[PDB]
Amino acid sequence: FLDLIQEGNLGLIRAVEKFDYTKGYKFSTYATWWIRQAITRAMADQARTIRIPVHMVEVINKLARVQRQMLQDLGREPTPEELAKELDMTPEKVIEVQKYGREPIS
DNA sequence: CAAGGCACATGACAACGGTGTTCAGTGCCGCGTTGCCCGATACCCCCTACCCGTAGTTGACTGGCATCCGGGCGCCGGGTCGCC
Repeated sequence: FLDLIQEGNLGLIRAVEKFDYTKGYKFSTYATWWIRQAITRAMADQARTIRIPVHMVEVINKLARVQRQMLQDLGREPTPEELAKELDMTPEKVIEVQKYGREPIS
């Protein structure tokens, strides 16, 4: 949590370096975008021991959330081809990404 | 009866007979050391579907997350507070 706070501070100094009053709004609408950017980058870059690249990271999170949506809607484990279709990828890429998203066990 | 004269054979005389030798040359016909001619395989070339790093996303959206117990003992040791 506290490292996330520091990374948000980093995004804040970045955003205020790139803010001007020309925008006809408050700070809270401009800075928050860059804070979100910095936190997302940190969570994608230094979260996993076996580091994944950013593109694969968003692949993992998209797969996880859409799979959770499938479970919520259908209430059953969807067929691999079904998940492949909602993702539009192939089943081979599906098993690949599923294996790439594990965590080390101590 | 003795001396001098002619036959046949005889001491050597070389040169053929015939065979097995000295060099020597060159092969004859068995064993070896390196010429082919290829054929494959390692090393250059171009680009391209994808991997990986970076840049933005304008209503606003301003303090988490705690912990929480049935040891239990026992001592050391020092710190803090009390005494005065």
